[PDB]
Amino acid sequence: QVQLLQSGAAVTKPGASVRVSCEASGYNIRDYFIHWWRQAPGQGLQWVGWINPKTGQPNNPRQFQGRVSLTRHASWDFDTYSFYMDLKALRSDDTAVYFCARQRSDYWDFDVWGSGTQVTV
Amino acid sequence: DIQMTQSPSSLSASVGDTVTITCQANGYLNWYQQRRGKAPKLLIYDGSKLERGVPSRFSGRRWGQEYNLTINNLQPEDIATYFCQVYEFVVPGTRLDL
Amino acid sequence: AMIFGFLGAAGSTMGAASNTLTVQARQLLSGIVQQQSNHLLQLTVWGIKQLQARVLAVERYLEVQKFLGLWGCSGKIICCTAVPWNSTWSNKSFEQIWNNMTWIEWEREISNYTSQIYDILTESQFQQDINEVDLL
Amino acid sequence: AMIFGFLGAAGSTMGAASNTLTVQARQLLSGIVQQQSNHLLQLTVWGIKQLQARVLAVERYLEVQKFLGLWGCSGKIICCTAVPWNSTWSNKSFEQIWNNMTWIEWEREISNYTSQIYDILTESQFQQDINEVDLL
Amino acid sequence: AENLWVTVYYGVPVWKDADTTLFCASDAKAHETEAHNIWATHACVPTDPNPQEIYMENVTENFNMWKNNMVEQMQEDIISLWDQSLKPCVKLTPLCVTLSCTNVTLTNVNYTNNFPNIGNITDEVRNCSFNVTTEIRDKKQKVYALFYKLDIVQMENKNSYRLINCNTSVCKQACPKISFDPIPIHYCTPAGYAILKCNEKNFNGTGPCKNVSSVQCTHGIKPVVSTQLLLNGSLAEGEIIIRSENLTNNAKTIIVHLNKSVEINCTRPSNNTRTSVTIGPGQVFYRTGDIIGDIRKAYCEINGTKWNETLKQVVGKLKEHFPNKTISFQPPSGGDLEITMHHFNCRGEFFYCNTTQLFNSTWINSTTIKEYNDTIIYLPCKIKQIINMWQGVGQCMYAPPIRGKINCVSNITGILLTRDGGDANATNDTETFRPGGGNIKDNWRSELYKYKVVQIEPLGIAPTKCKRRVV
Amino acid sequence: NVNYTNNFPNIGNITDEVRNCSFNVTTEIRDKKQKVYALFYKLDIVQMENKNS
Amino acid sequence: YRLINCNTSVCKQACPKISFDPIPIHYCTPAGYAILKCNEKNFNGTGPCKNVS
Ligand SMILES: *[C@@H]1O[C@H](CO)[C@@H](O[C@@H]2O[C@H](CO)[C@@H](O[C@@H]3O[C@H](CO[C@H]4O[C@H](CO[C@H]5O[C@H](CO)[C@@H](O)[C@H](O)[C@@H]5O)[C@@H](O)[C@H](O[C@H]5O[C@H](CO)[C@@H](O)[C@H](O)[C@@H]5O)[C@@H]4O)[C@@H](O)[C@H](O[C@H]4O[C@H](CO)[C@@H](O)[C@H](O)[C@@H]4O[C@H]4O[C@H](CO)[C@@H](O)[C@H](O)[C@@H]4O[C@H]4O[C@H](CO)[C@@H](O)[C@H](O)[C@@H]4O)[C@@H]3O)[C@H](O)[C@H]2NC(C)=O)[C@H](O)[C@H]1NC(C)=O
Ligand SMILES: *[C@@H]1O[C@H](CO)[C@@H](O[C@@H]2O[C@H](CO)[C@@H](O[C@@H]3O[C@H](CO[C@H]4O[C@H](CO[C@H]5O[C@H](CO)[C@@H](O)[C@H](O)[C@@H]5O)[C@@H](O)[C@H](O[C@H]5O[C@H](CO)[C@@H](O)[C@H](O)[C@@H]5O)[C@@H]4O)[C@@H](O)[C@H](O[C@H]4O[C@H](CO)[C@@H](O)[C@H](O)[C@@H]4O)[C@@H]3O)[C@H](O)[C@H]2NC(C)=O)[C@H](O)[C@H]1NC(C)=O
Ligand SMILES: *[C@@H]1O[C@H](CO)[C@@H](O[C@@H]2O[C@H](CO)[C@@H](O[C@@H]3O[C@H](CO[C@H]4O[C@H](CO[C@H]5O[C@H](CO)[C@@H](O)[C@H](O)[C@@H]5O)[C@@H](O)[C@H](O[C@H]5O[C@H](CO)[C@@H](O)[C@H](O)[C@@H]5O)[C@@H]4O)[C@@H](O)[C@H](O[C@H]4O[C@H](CO)[C@@H](O)[C@H](O)[C@@H]4O)[C@@H]3O)[C@H](O)[C@H]2NC(C)=O)[C@H](O)[C@H]1NC(C)=O
Ligand SMILES: *[C@@H]1O[C@H](CO)[C@@H](O[C@@H]2O[C@H](CO)[C@@H](O[C@@H]3O[C@H](CO[C@H]4O[C@H](CO[C@H]5O[C@H](CO)[C@@H](O)[C@H](O)[C@@H]5O)[C@@H](O)[C@H](O[C@H]5O[C@H](CO)[C@@H](O)[C@H](O)[C@@H]5O)[C@@H]4O)[C@@H](O)[C@H](O[C@H]4O[C@H](CO)[C@@H](O)[C@H](O)[C@@H]4O)[C@@H]3O)[C@H](O)[C@H]2NC(C)=O)[C@H](O)[C@H]1NC(C)=O
Ligand SMILES: *[C@@H]1O[C@H](CO)[C@@H](O[C@@H]2O[C@H](CO)[C@@H](O[C@@H]3O[C@H](CO[C@H]4O[C@H](CO)[C@@H](O)[C@H](O)[C@@H]4O)[C@@H](O)[C@H](O[C@H]4O[C@H](CO)[C@@H](O)[C@H](O)[C@@H]4O)[C@@H]3O)[C@H](O)[C@H]2NC(C)=O)[C@H](O)[C@H]1NC(C)=O
Ligand SMILES: *[C@@H]1O[C@H](CO)[C@@H](O[C@@H]2O[C@H](CO)[C@@H](O)[C@H](O)[C@H]2NC(C)=O)[C@H](O)[C@H]1NC(C)=O
Ligand SMILES: *[C@@H]1O[C@H](CO)[C@@H](O[C@@H]2O[C@H](CO)[C@@H](O)[C@H](O)[C@H]2NC(C)=O)[C@H](O)[C@H]1NC(C)=O
Ligand SMILES: *[C@@H]1O[C@H](CO)[C@@H](O[C@@H]2O[C@H](CO)[C@@H](O)[C@H](O)[C@H]2NC(C)=O)[C@H](O)[C@H]1NC(C)=O
Ligand SMILES: *[C@@H]1O[C@H](CO)[C@@H](O)[C@H](O)[C@H]1NC(C)=O
Ligand SMILES: *[C@@H]1O[C@H](CO)[C@@H](O)[C@H](O)[C@H]1NC(C)=O
Ligand SMILES: *[C@@H]1O[C@H](CO)[C@@H](O)[C@H](O)[C@H]1NC(C)=O
Ligand SMILES: *[C@@H]1O[C@H](CO)[C@@H](O)[C@H](O)[C@H]1NC(C)=O
Ligand SMILES: *[C@@H]1O[C@H](CO)[C@@H](O)[C@H](O)[C@H]1NC(C)=O
Ligand SMILES: *[C@@H]1O[C@H](CO)[C@@H](O)[C@H](O)[C@H]1NC(C)=O
Ligand SMILES: *[C@@H]1O[C@H](CO)[C@@H](O)[C@H](O)[C@H]1NC(C)=O
Ligand SMILES: *[C@@H]1O[C@H](CO)[C@@H](O)[C@H](O)[C@H]1NC(C)=O
Ligand SMILES: *[C@@H]1O[C@H](CO)[C@@H](O)[C@H](O)[C@H]1NC(C)=O
Ligand SMILES: *[C@@H]1O[C@H](CO)[C@@H](O)[C@H](O)[C@H]1NC(C)=O
Repeated sequence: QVQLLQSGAAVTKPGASVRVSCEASGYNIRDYFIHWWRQAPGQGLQWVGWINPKTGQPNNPRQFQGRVSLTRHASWDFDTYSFYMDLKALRSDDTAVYFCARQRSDYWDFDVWGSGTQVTV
Repeated sequence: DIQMTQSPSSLSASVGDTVTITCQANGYLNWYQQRRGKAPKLLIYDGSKLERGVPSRFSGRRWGQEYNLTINNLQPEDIATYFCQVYEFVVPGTRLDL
Repeated sequence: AMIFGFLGAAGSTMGAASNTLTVQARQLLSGIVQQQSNHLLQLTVWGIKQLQARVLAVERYLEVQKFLGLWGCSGKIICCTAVPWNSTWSNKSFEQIWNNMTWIEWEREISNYTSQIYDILTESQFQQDINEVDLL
Repeated sequence: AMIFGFLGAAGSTMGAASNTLTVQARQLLSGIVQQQSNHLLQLTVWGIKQLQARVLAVERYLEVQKFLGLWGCSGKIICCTAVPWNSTWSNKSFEQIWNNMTWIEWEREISNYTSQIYDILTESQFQQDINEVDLL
Repeated sequence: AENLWVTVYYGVPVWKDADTTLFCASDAKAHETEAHNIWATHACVPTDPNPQEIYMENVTENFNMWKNNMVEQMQEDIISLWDQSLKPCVKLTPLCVTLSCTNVTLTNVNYTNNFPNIGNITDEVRNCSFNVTTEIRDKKQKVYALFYKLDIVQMENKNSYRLINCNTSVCKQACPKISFDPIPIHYCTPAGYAILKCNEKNFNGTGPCKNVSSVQCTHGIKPVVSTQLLLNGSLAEGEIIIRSENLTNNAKTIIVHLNKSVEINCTRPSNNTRTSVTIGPGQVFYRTGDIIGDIRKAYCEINGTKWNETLKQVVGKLKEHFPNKTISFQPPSGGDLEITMHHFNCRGEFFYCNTTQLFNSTWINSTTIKEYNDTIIYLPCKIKQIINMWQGVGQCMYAPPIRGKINCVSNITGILLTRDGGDANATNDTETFRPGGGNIKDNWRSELYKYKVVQIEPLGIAPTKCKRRVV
Repeated sequence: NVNYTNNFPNIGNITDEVRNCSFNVTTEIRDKKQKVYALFYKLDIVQMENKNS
Repeated sequence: YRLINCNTSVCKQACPKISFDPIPIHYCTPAGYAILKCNEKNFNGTGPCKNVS
């Protein structure tokens, strides 16, 4: 099977930092991009960025420049990966649920999604 | 440069009916349904292809700058919010109720 | 009129391309792959890619030669047969083929009936040998 | 009369088996061994076996084609020769061969003289070419 | 008519798309040097002295890179050659021991020896001492070596370090006689196959090519490896070409191909000494014993004016695909050291150059022409010895130090960029491109974008009026 | 655990079929030793001498 | 003391079943090639051999 295990919810203070973790175990992680989505309460999804698991190269919009830092940690044999997301400066606007998604093909098909992590300030 | 818009904001289709939701998109389009505070799941990708696992009830089709998501034989468990998704642009979606 | 190179007449019609058949036929088995190749030297990364290139170049030659033998056309550039043309494979006239079509365009038009034609050609040559044994 | 598969007429007499020669001849070089084969992938346990299978198929095909060239029978299914039959290899009449024997039984009967007959066929073809050079 | 019969033509000019095994061919002049080059080894057959390139006139062929199997094949060969050349070399298992490192101390004056004042290698290397095994197993010796800070990671008990690779994989030491010089490789086809070549000057990756020609071997392709800028390549014929699988999809890398070469001049001013110890029976380890004489950080020189122009024409082509938006270049946002820094090779020394001055600018409207005088851009570079270039796929390698000073002059032929997405802010008339991206395959799509392997079908069936004469 | 046989069969339990063994191995650094433990089936381990070794 | 090879290379112990007895070898060519033999009794290394077989 394929699963993207998330971490538990987090409560922080304005100006602090958060560390959301997503874990992929049941496939070839290196061959598929991992995107991060932000869903504020009562609103639609937002795109945070993708990280190339092979090289760790991230890509974020202008909105999340200098704040979001996407990093990944790989097991010794690449069986399992850990994907991290860090927010440097937090405001009230950053309260949302953060998903890690697995793009499947050039259509940007997100067949697998994480459970969700509630980040509140 | 992706232009997309979902005209129907909300609708009140009854039970057992067939309802269509239209989304315009200048590119690849995928269809997701999301329950209240849950992870969206992929129903239709590319606008016409069925995902492995979703029942044959769901289906969509394309003509020009317009896509349709059709749910025939509506069920009480098919109530959720539906997304039309392009690469990194997503619209709020539409919500179902009886 | 000038001589062409390998596949230089791919874009010309059949009537003019058929005058350069020996150019393509002359390059089907001979190449630089059969050279001396300047840690077993024939187990290296390119010691194997050359060996499988030599076997590949031979099967490609024998694949065409197998059919020439069955149809009785061995040793001929252009070989005539005793199989009438069936106006279901293509009903174009002389001017619509040899003055208006290229060999690539045509072979795609009759691509659905090549296998049927190949079997007919083989069977026809068989009847000639059968009719000759019980005639002399 | 019905078409047969590969070796479907192995148990029938010669008179009926010789009407299915193209069935066996059409499968001598072409097979699924020449596919794309779906840690050097060409050096694996079953990458080597496929390779030598490809070379085995070619040699078996060329082993027969070598004789057809020598005897002057290139491009023929049934080829008539100018070598008189010798009533020491076998003295069976027409009905005792073509209506009473299978190709397996016969080739076993004359198995002692196949090598001798092969040499004669080559020598006969050589004489025809000698007699043609100094005749034209 | 009734007079038509089936006629068999041999030698017909027809082909189909196919995939086959391409073998190598290299020039003999570069051969017979006994340098044992990694890439184009002795196994390559000599190239044809008189290559034939036949122009096929009335021919339109559909070309498609991003789906070319010549690229995937070249990837397998490049990695396979790398692994086998390192197989006979010496494993460095004994060097996974505890290192006790301290600041380096050197004796010289060498007042910078030149204009650049980037800095000195002190604070970039450490003097580490450790215990290894003599040729006799039950005897241990204490030795020392100078290691770059990038090659050692502290574990605990400050002043106690270890090599980075010791928890991922074992690393072999590149054999001294092995040469890393990339010499051209010609990819050839067996008989019965052919290579089609697109001769259009301004031709993007995909679509019909109206000027196809037939060849038997590709031109000499260098296996040069680089991350952010393509080097020592072949220039474009017509003009700058922006090639991308889908310019709308920001997950796809953009390959910029220059028509005017830009010189990059990289040197390692230091003066390292190669010393060898014995770590086991028949095993010898080459280390940097000392660095005496000149001590300065490695750097690369770029003519400032040339880069401005080469960066100015490119934004001209970008503005065509992004009409009403302003184009700006920014340094990479993160990733491994191979992604965020220009990685390349020079005489066996592996460099990692910053390249932030090259990719920090904004082109709002080009309202007025701005003029500045000539300047030289100096890019600080770092040297690494533990090398993992295949994204943890191939064999790790340790590069012994090269004696003396190092200098390399190479052309810049292209750039690999990565556009970044967005919804609202990114649509405010702005587009940021960052260097690097993709993989090492894109380093060879830029060379094999014009080729296509086909199989010949020399058998043709046609109707004619000729009937076989029955006896 | 408790797990009162979780099923009809009463063949037995793995206790008396496995052993808890401890030993010294090397960490990623060759000159550092760590003590670890593992559970081994009695079929995979043969006693040599000095009982409990 | 020490073994001589310990500072040059590692040495493998010949497997006990391996036999060192030299038995004759015939070097034969593929079809389409041939080997010429010089049958001269008093023939030095080079020069024309008039008794080829
Ligand atoms: C993009 O393309 C450009 C252009 O193609 C690339 O730039 C070019 O890159 C090549 C290769 O990287 C360079 O060639 C090398 O040049 C150096 C320097 O040459 C100078 O010095 C020579 C003497 O060397 C001695 O002094 C130097 C200090 O100056 C010292 O560092 C060195 O160790 C040695 O002690 C001079 O002879 C030479 O003058 C003339 O020499 C030739 C006549 O003899 C003449 O033909 C030349 O044209 C030149 O005019 C010059 O002043 C060379 O040292 C180096 O030589 C190595 O490689 C060649 C084959 O290319 C080989 O024949 C040599 O024997 C030598 O090979 C040694 O090193 C190999 C590893 O690199 C190893 O595999 C060999 O086995 C051998 O090592 C063995 O012997 C040594 C002792 O010799 C021993 O210590 C070892 O342990 C081992 O036993 C190359 O020729 C070009 O100069 C350069 N061009 C420019 C314009 O920059 C660029 O890199 C490309 N970029 C990318 C990203 O791809
Ligand atoms: C990067 O990725 C993106 C995303 O995938 C990709 O975008 C594609 O771009 C290409 C080319 O720009 C698009 O192909 C074109 O599609 C046009 C629209 O096709 C739809 O509409 C057709 C009918 O439209 C007519 O009627 C409407 C009103 O109803 C009118 O407004 C129109 O102007 C037009 O008159 C319809 O027939 C068509 O259905 C076909 O295609 C689907 C899917 O492929 C297939 O399932 C169907 O069975 C049927 O075959 C579709 O619904 C179309 O008009 C246009 O046609 C031109 O070319 C054809 C020859 O191919 C000519 O005959 C014709 O006269 C036109 O000149 C062309 O086909 C494609 O749709 C985009 N894909 C998506 C998902 O948006 C980029 O190309 C990628 N970039 C790179 C560099 O790769
Ligand atoms: C790429 O594609 C292009 C286009 O598809 C293709 O171009 C064709 O090339 C073929 C070559 O094989 C051309 O066919 C030849 O045409 C020759 C010229 O024909 C014209 O001129 C004739 C009179 O010219 C004489 O007098 C003038 C001075 O007035 C002098 O300069 C000349 O040298 C010559 O001495 C004229 O009679 C002829 O009329 C023919 O065509 C018309 C229309 O097609 C038709 O209606 C007539 O009934 C008559 O058939 C025409 O006006 C011609 O000389 C030449 O003839 C020789 O070859 C034929 C082959 O059978 C012999 O039968 C004949 O006896 C001669 O030996 C031949 O016919 C063809 O015209 C080109 N098409 C076009 C549109 O230009 C390229 O070849 C392709 N290239 C590749 C690499 O694929
Ligand atoms: C496995 O082994 C078995 C046994 O070894 C083998 O069986 C033999 O198969 C062959 C097929 O090749 C048989 O030979 C054929 O026999 C046909 C039937 O012949 C009999 O009937 C004839 C009259 O039948 C006509 O009328 C009836 C109605 O009355 C009607 O239903 C029929 O359809 C048909 O129209 C009769 O004339 C014939 O007499 C012949 O044989 C006797 C004895 O052998 C002989 O004395 C006669 O002088 C005469 O020759 C017989 O009684 C027959 O139709 C058929 O003929 C066609 O082919 C020949 C080929 O030369 C042509 O010349 C001819 O014009 C026809 O086109 C052919 O002769 C043979 O009889 C079988 N043997 C036995 C014992 O049954 C299997 O084939 C083997 N299988 C495999 C896979 O190996
Ligand atoms: C083989 O060995 C290498 C090197 O030891 C391992 O790579 C390191 O792995 C460790 C353990 O995961 C990583 O430690 C992490 O450090 C973070 C802070 O460092 C960041 O900033 C420095 C600044 O110089 C960067 O160099 C560095 O790369 C990091 O970006 C911590 O934040 C990490 O989490 C810890 O802290 C946070 C709070 O900050 C806590 O919430 C966490 O719970 C946790 O305590 C973490 O500690 C280290 O960064 C890695 N380095 C590199 C270069 O990758 C390999 O993983 C190892 N491989 C195997 C298979 O064992
Ligand atoms: C690196 O450290 C080593 C010590 O492990 C230095 O080697 C000694 O340096 C002292 C100081 O000059 C000498 O007296 C000794 O003879 C050296 N050898 C030994 C075995 O102690 C070495 O000089 C240092 N190198 C640098 C560049 O700082
Ligand atoms: C390289 O390509 C560029 C285009 O990308 C060429 O620049 C053009 O030059 C012509 C002729 O002077 C001008 O009319 C265009 O306006 C230029 N284009 C741009 C975008 O500035 C350049 O000339 C080419 N150089 C070479 C040597 O071929
Ligand atoms: C690359 O840069 C180096 C130094 O930056 C250049 O070396 C100089 O060459 C000139 C000769 O023209 C000497 O007078 C200088 O003394 C050299 N500098 C040093 C520091 O040694 C080298 O010429 C440059 N390469 C090219 C091709 O221009
Ligand atoms: C798609 O939806 C539109 C909504 O207006 C409708 O007009 C059209 O008929 C639908 N397509 C079908 C039913 O094929
Ligand atoms: C021509 O071929 C078709 C099948 O493609 C076949 O049905 C037809 O009988 C053939 N014509 C003749 C005259 O045999
Ligand atoms: C027939 O063959 C035998 C040997 O098999 C030979 O001795 C005899 O001469 C041959 N017959 C004739 C007429 O040559
Ligand atoms: C290549 O350029 C042509 C000409 O503008 C265009 O039609 C085609 O879509 C381009 N292909 C790609 C992949 O950009
Ligand atoms: C550089 O190092 C070498 C080797 O130790 C030494 O001989 C030389 O004097 C040093 N300085 C220069 C300028 O080469
Ligand atoms: C042109 O080059 C100079 C340095 O030579 C640099 O300061 C300037 O920024 C460049 N032009 C632009 C538009 O950046
Ligand atoms: C840019 O936008 C203006 C309107 O603001 C429009 O007139 C112009 O055509 C646009 N540019 C292009 C290339 O379409
Ligand atoms: C250089 O890059 C920084 C961010 O890395 C940016 O703020 C600045 O505008 C750029 N230009 C200059 C001249 O610093
Ligand atoms: C450029 O010219 C100005 C004169 O306005 C001068 O002050 C400056 O030093 C010059 N810089 C260079 C690099 O030539
Ligand atoms: C071999 O002997 C002949 C006869 O004396 C002589 O001419 C020739 O030079 C000799 N060759 C060599 C290599 O000694």
